[PDB]
Amino acid sequence: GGLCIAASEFYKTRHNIILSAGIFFVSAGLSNIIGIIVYISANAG
Amino acid sequence: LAVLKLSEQGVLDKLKNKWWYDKGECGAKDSGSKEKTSALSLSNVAGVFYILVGGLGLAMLVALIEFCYKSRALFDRGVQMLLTTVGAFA
Repeated sequence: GGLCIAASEFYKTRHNIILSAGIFFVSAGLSNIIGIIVYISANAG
Repeated sequence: LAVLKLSEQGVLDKLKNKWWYDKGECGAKDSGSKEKTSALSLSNVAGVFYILVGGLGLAMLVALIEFCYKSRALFDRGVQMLLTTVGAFA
């Protein structure tokens, strides 16, 4: 997702690079909480 | 006199703690409190979160392919009957 932001400063009027970027920051967040959940769950074990 | 001397110097304490425990290494009182399961911890309901993140990620993968399907733009009337005839025979 960080590479797509530098692809947005150049290469204007692509108008999907912003759409590719914004879902990548969110899907990193969903990968984060699923990393939080398996950490707290298996910490009891 | 030797037995009474060994007990008050904690030698019988020391020889007990060594032989029964250092040749042990199994866990002792690992359960502990019975109220450890009072708070309904995360391992009890972690599957609902697995449905939840699996629910969101399923929605993102369907929202994106609707988006290209809008960017690409019911099939028929006699052949939607054919979808009924095949499924009826099935």
